[PDB]
Amino acid sequence: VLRSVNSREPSQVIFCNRSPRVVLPVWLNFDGEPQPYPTLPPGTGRRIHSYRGHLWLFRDAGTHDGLLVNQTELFVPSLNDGQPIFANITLPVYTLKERCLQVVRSLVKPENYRRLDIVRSLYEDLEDHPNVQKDLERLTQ
Amino acid sequence: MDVFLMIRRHKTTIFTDAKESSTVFELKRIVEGILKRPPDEQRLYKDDQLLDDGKTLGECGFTSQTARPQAPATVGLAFRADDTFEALCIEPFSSPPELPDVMK
Amino acid sequence: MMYVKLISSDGHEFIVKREHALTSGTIKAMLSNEVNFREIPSHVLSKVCMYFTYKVRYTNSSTEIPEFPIAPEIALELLMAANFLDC
Ligand SMILES: Cc1ncsc1-c1ccc(CNC(=O)[C@@H]2C[C@@H](O)CN2C(=O)CC(C)(C)C)cc1
Repeated sequence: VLRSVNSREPSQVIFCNRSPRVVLPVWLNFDGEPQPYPTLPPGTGRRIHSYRGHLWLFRDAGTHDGLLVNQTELFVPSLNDGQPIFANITLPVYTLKERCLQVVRSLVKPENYRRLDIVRSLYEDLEDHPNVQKDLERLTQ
Repeated sequence: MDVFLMIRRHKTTIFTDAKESSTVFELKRIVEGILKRPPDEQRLYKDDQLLDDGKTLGECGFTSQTARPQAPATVGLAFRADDTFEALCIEPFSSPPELPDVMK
Repeated sequence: MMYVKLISSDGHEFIVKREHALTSGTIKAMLSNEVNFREIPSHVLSKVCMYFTYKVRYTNSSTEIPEFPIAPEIALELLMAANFLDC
């Protein structure tokens, strides 16, 4: 259901990483499978060739934390007067809990989430780390 | 430009914002509305340094670089008992526990 | 009522704008002008208050959003507080 359209109509895009994360661009292919693309370091940009109706999303390359592109989750290249479409990649305002979960995951190996002195539901929250699949099985819902 | 502050006295901390162009006296008015002590019974400080009423917050060192929402600048606050001002005095926040082994 | 008082487990009194506090469903419920938190120490509650400020400032904003910083040493307790306060 969530898939790029095979328009074959070129569209030039600037992926602009205005976040402090290393960014993984993900293209949703014609069958809806996520295809990872080369990463963008913090504060960097890349001019890239995409197509009208193609679907992109953007992740933290290391953690798969969700990022925003032009204030929303999905980016679709559109018709270019000669000039490229700007894709502004930014941090969302994470909830405090999600942000805490991010920090705890970065300090604790997954084997040891269970050794933390916290309620079971918080172990489950740690273990249920960000994942493009769940987000696709949600955006497509 | 908005600057984001913690006004702190003893065990009280007020989170508030103000304009960089606003004055120290204007900040005392903010404090008066909250804590019901007039400006003439207040001293405001940056670190150990007493601030002058007429100075802008920017001139006292509170800027967008130093007084951010997620990391606000601290303004010290002392009250006058009756005749004399109390010594500036901010109770520190509690100490975090040692990092669990699994985080270390 | 522009401000509310949030009191930590160690007696620190945090005075924040009522609308900033009301962003916590839990706090809204505890108000519905002071709330005591027997389990939340001041080194955690101060950060919670900073988060309010950060959220209100950067929500629905075209500007570049900075990372909300959390020191490793408070991350666990802050997580428990965030779970409790629902945010
Ligand atoms: C250099 C770079 N850095 C981050 S992403 C990136 C990049 C971006 C685009 C490309 C070449 N373009 C493509 O692969 C486009 C993007 C997407 O629309 C799909 N695609 C295709 O050419 C269709 C395809 C993969 C031949 C079926 C190569 C590298």
